[PDB]
Amino acid sequence: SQLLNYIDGNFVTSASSFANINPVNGKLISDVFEADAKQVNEAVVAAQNALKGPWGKLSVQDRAALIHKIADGIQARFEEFVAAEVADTGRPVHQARTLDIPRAIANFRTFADLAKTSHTDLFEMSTSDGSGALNYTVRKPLGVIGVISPWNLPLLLFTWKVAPALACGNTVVAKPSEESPSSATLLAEVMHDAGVPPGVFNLIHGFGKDSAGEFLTQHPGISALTFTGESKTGSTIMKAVADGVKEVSFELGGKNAAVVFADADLDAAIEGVLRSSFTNSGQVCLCSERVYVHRSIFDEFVSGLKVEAERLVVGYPDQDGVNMGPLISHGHRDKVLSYYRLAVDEGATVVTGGGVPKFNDERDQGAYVQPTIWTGLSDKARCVTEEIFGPVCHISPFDDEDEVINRVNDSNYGLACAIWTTNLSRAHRVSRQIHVGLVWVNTWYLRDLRTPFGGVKLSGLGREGGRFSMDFYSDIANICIKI
Amino acid sequence: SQLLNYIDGNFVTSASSFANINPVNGKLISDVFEADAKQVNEAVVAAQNALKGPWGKLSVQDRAALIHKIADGIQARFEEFVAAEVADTGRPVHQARTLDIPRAIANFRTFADLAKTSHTDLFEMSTSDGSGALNYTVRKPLGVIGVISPWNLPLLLFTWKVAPALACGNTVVAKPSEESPSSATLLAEVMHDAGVPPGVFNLIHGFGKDSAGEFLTQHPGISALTFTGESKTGSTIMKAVADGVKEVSFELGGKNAAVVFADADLDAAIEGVLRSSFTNSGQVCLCSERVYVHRSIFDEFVSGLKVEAERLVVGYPDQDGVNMGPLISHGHRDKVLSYYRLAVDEGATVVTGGGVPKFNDERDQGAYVQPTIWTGLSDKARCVTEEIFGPVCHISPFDDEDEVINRVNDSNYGLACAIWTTNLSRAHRVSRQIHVGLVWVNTWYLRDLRTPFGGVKLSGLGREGGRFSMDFYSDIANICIKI
Amino acid sequence: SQLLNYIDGNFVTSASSFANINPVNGKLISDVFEADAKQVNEAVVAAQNALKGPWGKLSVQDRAALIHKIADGIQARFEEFVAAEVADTGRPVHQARTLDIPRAIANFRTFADLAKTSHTDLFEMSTSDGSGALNYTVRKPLGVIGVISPWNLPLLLFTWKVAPALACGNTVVAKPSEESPSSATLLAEVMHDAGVPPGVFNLIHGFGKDSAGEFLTQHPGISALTFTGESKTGSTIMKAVADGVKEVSFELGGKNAAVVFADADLDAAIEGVLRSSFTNSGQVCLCSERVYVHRSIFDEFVSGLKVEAERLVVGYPDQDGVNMGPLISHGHRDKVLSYYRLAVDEGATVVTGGGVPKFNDERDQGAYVQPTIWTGLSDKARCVTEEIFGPVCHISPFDDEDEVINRVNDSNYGLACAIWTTNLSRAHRVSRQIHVGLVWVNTWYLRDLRTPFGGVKLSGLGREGGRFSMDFYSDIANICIKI
Amino acid sequence: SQLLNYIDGNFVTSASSFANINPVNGKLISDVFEADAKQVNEAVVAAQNALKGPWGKLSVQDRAALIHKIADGIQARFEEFVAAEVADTGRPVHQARTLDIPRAIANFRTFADLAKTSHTDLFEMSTSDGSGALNYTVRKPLGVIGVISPWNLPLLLFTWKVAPALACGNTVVAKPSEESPSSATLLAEVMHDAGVPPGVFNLIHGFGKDSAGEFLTQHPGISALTFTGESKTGSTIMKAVADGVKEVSFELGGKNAAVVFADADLDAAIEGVLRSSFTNSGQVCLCSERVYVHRSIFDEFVSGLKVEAERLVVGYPDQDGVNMGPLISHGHRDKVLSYYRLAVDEGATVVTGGGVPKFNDERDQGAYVQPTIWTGLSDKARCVTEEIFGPVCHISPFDDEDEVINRVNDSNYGLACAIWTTNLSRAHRVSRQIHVGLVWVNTWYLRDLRTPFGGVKLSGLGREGGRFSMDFYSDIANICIKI
Ligand SMILES: NC(=O)c1ccc[n+]([C@@H]2O[C@H](COP(=O)([O-])OP(=O)(O)OC[C@H]3O[C@@H](n4cnc5c(N)ncnc54)[C@H](O)[C@@H]3O)[C@@H](O)[C@H]2O)c1
Ligand SMILES: NC(=O)c1ccc[n+]([C@@H]2O[C@H](COP(=O)([O-])OP(=O)(O)OC[C@H]3O[C@@H](n4cnc5c(N)ncnc54)[C@H](O)[C@@H]3O)[C@@H](O)[C@H]2O)c1
Repeated sequence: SQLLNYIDGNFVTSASSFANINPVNGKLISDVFEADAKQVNEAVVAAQNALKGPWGKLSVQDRAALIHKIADGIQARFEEFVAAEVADTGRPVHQARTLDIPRAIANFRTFADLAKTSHTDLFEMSTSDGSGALNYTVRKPLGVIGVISPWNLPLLLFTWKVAPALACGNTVVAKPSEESPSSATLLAEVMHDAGVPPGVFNLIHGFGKDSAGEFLTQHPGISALTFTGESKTGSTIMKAVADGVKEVSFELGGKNAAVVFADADLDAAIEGVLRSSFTNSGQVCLCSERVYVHRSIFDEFVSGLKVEAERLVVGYPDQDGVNMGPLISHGHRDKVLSYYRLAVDEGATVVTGGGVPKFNDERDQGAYVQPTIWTGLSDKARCVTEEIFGPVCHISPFDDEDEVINRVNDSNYGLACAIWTTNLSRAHRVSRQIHVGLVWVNTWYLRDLRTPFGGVKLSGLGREGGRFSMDFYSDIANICIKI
Repeated sequence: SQLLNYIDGNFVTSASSFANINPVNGKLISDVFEADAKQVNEAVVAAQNALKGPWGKLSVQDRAALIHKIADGIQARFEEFVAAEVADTGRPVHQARTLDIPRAIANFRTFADLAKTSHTDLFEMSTSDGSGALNYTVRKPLGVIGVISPWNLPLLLFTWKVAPALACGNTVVAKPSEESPSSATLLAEVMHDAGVPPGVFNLIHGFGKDSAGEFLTQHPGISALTFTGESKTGSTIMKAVADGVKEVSFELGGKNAAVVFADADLDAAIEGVLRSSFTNSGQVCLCSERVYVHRSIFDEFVSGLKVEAERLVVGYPDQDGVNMGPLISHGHRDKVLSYYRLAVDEGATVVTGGGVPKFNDERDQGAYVQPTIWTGLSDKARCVTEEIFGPVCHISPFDDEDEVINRVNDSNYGLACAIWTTNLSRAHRVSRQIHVGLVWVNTWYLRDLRTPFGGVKLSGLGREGGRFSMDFYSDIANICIKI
Repeated sequence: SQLLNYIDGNFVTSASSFANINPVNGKLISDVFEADAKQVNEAVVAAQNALKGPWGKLSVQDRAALIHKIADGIQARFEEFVAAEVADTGRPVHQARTLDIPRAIANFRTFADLAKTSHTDLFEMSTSDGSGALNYTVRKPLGVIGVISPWNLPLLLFTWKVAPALACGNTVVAKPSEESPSSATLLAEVMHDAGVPPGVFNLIHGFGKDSAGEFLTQHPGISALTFTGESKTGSTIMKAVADGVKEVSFELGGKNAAVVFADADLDAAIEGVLRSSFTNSGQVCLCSERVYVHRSIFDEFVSGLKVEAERLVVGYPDQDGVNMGPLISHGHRDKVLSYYRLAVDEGATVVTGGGVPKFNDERDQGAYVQPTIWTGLSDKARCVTEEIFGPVCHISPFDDEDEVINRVNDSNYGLACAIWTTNLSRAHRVSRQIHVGLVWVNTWYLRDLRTPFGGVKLSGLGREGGRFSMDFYSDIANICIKI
Repeated sequence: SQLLNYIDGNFVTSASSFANINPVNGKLISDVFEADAKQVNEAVVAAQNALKGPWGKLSVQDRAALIHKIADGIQARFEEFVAAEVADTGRPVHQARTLDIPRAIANFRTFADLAKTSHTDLFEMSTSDGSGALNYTVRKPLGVIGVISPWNLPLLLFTWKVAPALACGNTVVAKPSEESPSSATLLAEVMHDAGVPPGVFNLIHGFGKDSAGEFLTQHPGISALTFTGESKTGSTIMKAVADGVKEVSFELGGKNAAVVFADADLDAAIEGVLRSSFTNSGQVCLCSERVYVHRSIFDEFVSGLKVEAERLVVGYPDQDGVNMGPLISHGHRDKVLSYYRLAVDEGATVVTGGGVPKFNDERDQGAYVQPTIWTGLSDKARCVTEEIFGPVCHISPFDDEDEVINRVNDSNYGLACAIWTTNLSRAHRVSRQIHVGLVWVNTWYLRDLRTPFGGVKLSGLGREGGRFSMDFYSDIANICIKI
């Protein structure tokens, strides 16, 4: 099986290729052609030209209809997209089917609808001569949007950027993660088959440094770079586009906390922290890797979580009651197991997990690890401060509300937090004091595409979602008429 | 020893001082204490800590009242601020009195008012269990705002950042231009006398590279850097904050066009382009340095503009009919004159100006140049494409509408444009096609503080004004309650 | 044919029926069962109950999809809807096909979209005790919406109300005009086939006074009455709902002017006023019945419009180049011809028309009149001040801009106005001074569903369109949480 | 003393006068001159004319500044305003001082501020010919606003209407309650001394039916009638303006509930219901006259409330620890005592109060009654369903959440409700189900002037507050430019 770039309406190979590997069993899924600098230039230029072609002449309404057509096309190939996400990543099929693929479809439909409903502003003003002036704003396409995305929820995060970009009338050059190229390549097929004009959507495959990703970031022809990934990568990209002063929007790492207050529904909080720590095998940017539980219920919480964690089924994506697939790759697993050893070196108690399961079948050639809970580290331990991106959490007791707020906030990251409490005042009083972009109370990972989304501190720069997307992916121009 | 830093509620000197020179006559006005890195650190830490003191406990209504007090305090010392602005810059007293200081005061009043009226959003959503969830947003202080400002409209541009920063509950570390330190120092005393708590507003003086500006830019304690100045400096700052992923907001250079169609009110357009070319001796970022005039009215337009330009009075800030003061510095004057010569070398006709006036008095020791009009350069001439930031414009003829639109947009800058036409269709049709942040029709430099304001391409990153400032200077946090 | 009511998911007949006559030839199209007070009661109660059923449990997203399905269901039977509107009203087929049915579909699709994208407000406040409070707002269904609609654009105006009502989660009892019952009845079939729950949409046929219209209006079970029709009728309805303080939204009569300035594109203005005067045989509330033309071009304009009006083809709905059908009914034609005579009596010069065309075939039994232009009446003439609602206009000269603005505003009505001028300032200066809900410049009847729509003075009460509909058809509720 | 009307910038008397009685001691405070129909016409015509005068030429910033000048004028005579409100209404001095006058001043400042920051909308649209069109909206003054207001919080409720009316550039004819004419008359002096142009604000004294209130409501010269008062009065006014189709905004009666759940903070709930029942001697429209308390805490609740109610000091407005003044007048006291008896006759147990206190001084000639608590009535009792508007409440046990929601909602009124609970889910789940305009959770009568305010069913029509006021008190006009 082979995955080509899609540039100016044509699927094309490249001089070099790389392997896409199935993390479940370590087997080759496909060969992926790595776009070189010459090909990235071709994509950007094609995207610049497409802005002046038929795409650029579409009414907002016709543009929106075509985008609903893109979504219809994904839906018409639903299970192919499910199979592509699962193969690349080891994601349980049930989660790809009910969450990932429908959300990627919803991304297109929501931003197409926002495109149709969105409007801008009128400001009247007085002038010296008494005749007045009017200032009105308009939204125009920003230009060519460079999209660079990660491997953890590949189609969802890719379309989260591509949908608003296109809804705002931009053209796109998009570089998915080398670990998860397939569903982006299928999306290119859907675009083609839907009649999306050539150059409007371009797909380039490859890596970051000295590859497609870096070349995209360096190209003078883009107007913006939108990015989801590691904070360090964000910094590198920000430096790269600096001379061009390109617009930038970054969703970066986190080390998210969950707080369980004494008045929590304890069984629910146990279930919720279980989901927030081990969903996608801890490979969601929104996962909790630090947990704070009031001292009065600490021991009961930890015992309860251990029992639930140990009932998790780790195995095949379509295995009967499977809860966790593997990590994305052998390389990522090396990093996570290296953090497993560090926790022990730092003096953790391993409440459960802390190694890899033994399957005695092909899964032993994949990249699985066990769900893991630690106890007994200090707030300054590396395993409590650094993002691990695996199925892990450290649990720590606390006594006082102001205390735990400060401890949650004591971080260079600030993406998300989940809080468990049945008390009205506490929910609102505490939530507003947490230094993050997103707080959930008594739940986790609930998303409404209308809301602003982003992080603070090292977890990002800017916000997207709803009108924040419509603003980021557009030129906002002011036109002032003297009457 | 005259102009001090203001750090954590105290005026402090520094280890070294630099001269502030009057561009009217080259005389020493004052010595300015240059903040060193240790003092910049002290300012950022004090601002960090002030977020945790009484300032951070004010209601939005009390904060807004205090900000109106700052405004009142400027008003109460109105003529001192005029004198300080005039001394530093050579600005005509009439202009500083009727435009600069009033507009500085309006920045504070407008952002104080917007702080009281602003609200956020409520999103209801359905959930699988049928009980729903509520998502709501809140604006919170972003943190410590680093402000780095330019010399051209010193107090106006300084307060354009400081007012929204404070209105959103932030604390501030602000570095005005080394060329124009006085009004900002007076503002520090106004803050002090109004009882702004210590650490909320801090003033550090100095240069850019290897001085207070660079140091502010590198400090991990700030949450954002908002900047107005040269594009190259914007790039440098973007790189400097990259490792911290700090929020950035840049208002950068331009090479703005004016366009005059055959159906313009010719006298009004001549008057308008005279203002847009030579106001503040061509030292406003929004000035026109490129002008395109329809061939049918070209000669008449140039002839009329020459007449009006030669009637401009260039002299003392309190001289009876003064229109233009000097340039900001000898150093800037040398650069503008280097362009004056480049224009001739590039083949220009000098319609008027092209040199420095001879005053036969102390003004000859200052930094004056003549209002200058060029004709005969090609679109690729350096003098037609690089920002000069002096009292100059090149005038070129055009024939077709799509032609002049292309020539206007054929630039790495895109700050503003002015269009002169009496035709309703043309006004709206052409304006929407100009790739800039701001288009004026039949006027220039009308500003309503509610409007989004910014540039595209090298002219900027992001937008400020109205809700765009309220959003930039705030954390926008989403709180999601499961019901 | 027979047209039944639709009450609680069942098509039902009534004790009595009335004739629906084809205005083309006077022939019987169908019998229509007239709802009595008892059936109106059944519809209202069923509507109240359906609010507590499955309809009320739908998510906004599922409600919007069901509303898109209604729209699909109309599309699926598009030509039946065309044939129904044409039969009832004599509308040229081309207009019904390109304008009326597609707009009725768009009403559902647009308000379904708005429902998905709409949100509400979050207000934070300080309190004495320093802990604060949160006020958030929600949009809830108002309840049962009573809809009473007119005969001139039957399906379009009927769905303009029913779409937002349903999109906001309300249930509906709707009473279309007795002259034009067919497309509304077809719409009930679409609702049924699409699986809209019983009681959500109820259709009651009948008249106004002493019939279904009045009975709806008196029923204490409705929460709102939204209405489009004559100002007099509006006044009657307002009195009727007064004891119950029902929410009301009225779009009422007009006596709309067109103004043609000396710098107009004259040929385009002639064509414009032709359309605004004689579209739908002058039976649109937005038509121009008063026209003011600058003295310098008055004679040429009148002569030009005469020529164009005499070129209009008045004939069968599917006749080759047909432009005008008949009036709605013999009774309406009696009223219009009564004004034709009054005009002559008031001293008008009949420039063209002023009677009935003679066909010498079955159309002579229909309700046709001639397009008519008058000249020579004073501003106080009844024919210049009272709404005729036929294909007529009076044309008068003017000299001065303030004079003509005053003459346009000298009316108890204030729905719309169209202005013709090529001049940028004049367009904006004059438009803002016209005391109406809607001004068009160099066009007429361009409608964007997101805009506010409504009239002033006798022409209405309230606004609909965009968020104004979302607000009118919802309870806006404030919830204040003390923290 | 004498209270004059204020018409076209002159204080004027009338042919007839009526007495203003102090309810504390039944002494005459002043004679009030009753506007006749001719004086009302004179006021309306002056307001119409003033729209075309200097008022109408003010920039929004100058208008706002003059409105702040009105507020300043009130502040400068603060204690005079306090004395006026106290004299008229018997309201405790501390309450008029810390709440009523300050809030009246804030009404002006807040709507002045909103006027400066408010803006409107721009909609771009595609057209057949590919050139497009622009629709923009503007806010214009609606015209002459008729204001009719109640006696319970005279200045607060008066200025709640007058402030947005004027902030939106309208002119005003205002008729305060005959029971409380003083603070409004003082306000006219402030308007006069602040230099508000003649005709902009006109004050007419008199009664309702066959007096100034009725004449206002019948005058064809107004553009809107905004009203706060009884529901039957609202219905009367709605009929009165119907023929002119005037815009209407009604804030009408309530029979508001408070609900105390088992998990409430009991002492806080007891204090909260004490305030919500007996504030202003129960003469606020927002007061709780019905209380539902969970069965498990009902007895403890009633006993607590009895104690706290009996601690209330009923007496002189300036008496040391005074909590309650008298009722507004002897007539109102007759109605309230009539209810007190009816409560007995209907089966009520009197837990406390139920008659009039005995002073043995001039207060016995006043209009005092005792704070009263009933128990043992059915949900259908008149005393439980009809608004009494005195310091009274009935308390009833409940068991189930859905039960008490249904009992709260089983009312022809729907103004406000307060809920007491410490549980997060319950607070939000129950609040959204209460069919009123305003729900408070764990507090009462907290008011943020940006929020929408209004009632459902008999409690009102329309919303006011924040942009809801900016919309109601303005013409929203759409201007569509074909390009
Ligand atoms: N709205 C706008 O877009 C706008 C408005 C006004 C001026 N400008 C631009 O500003 C420029 C003129 O002002 P200027 O000469 O003062 O610009 P500048 O870039 O040379 O300096 C501006 C500020 O940045 C500081 N600075 C310089 N180097 C720095 C560094 N390495 N690190 C941190 N800070 C540094 C300076 O000390 C000064 O305070 C023009 O390009 C003009 O177009 C833009
Ligand atoms: N936010 C609210 O909804 C709110 C607020 C405060 C008071 N209220 C209500 O106000 C009522 C008590 O106030 P009130 O006793 O002064 O009401 P009142 O209705 O009887 O009338 C108040 C005003 O209306 C005038 N008026 C009376 N009859 C009129 C008529 N026929 N035509 C024109 N004007 C007429 C009166 O002169 C007076 O100025 C209560 O029902 C209370 O619920 C409601």
